[PDB]
Amino acid sequence: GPLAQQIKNTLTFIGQANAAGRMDEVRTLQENLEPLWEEYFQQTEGSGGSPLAQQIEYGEVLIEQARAAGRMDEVRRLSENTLQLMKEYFQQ
Repeated sequence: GPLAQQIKNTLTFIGQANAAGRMDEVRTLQENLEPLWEEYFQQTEGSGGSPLAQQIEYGEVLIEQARAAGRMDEVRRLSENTLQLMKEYFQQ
């Protein structure tokens, strides 16, 4: 419950930062969202998790691999897609 609420709040803050033209904050919010989702995924979904949860989880892995390679344009594209899936998962 509390962890889901923190993820939902983070999605709201990303929306607000985006609407304010504050993409420097969207970068930070996306980075802090990843470990919250990771914890949520490993505790409530995991290997037996729903296909949507697995798609979001692997999407975050692809984002992190793109970030490690410096492909921040790919981070942004993948982040936009994975955020839409998270909004479906959390009904946000």
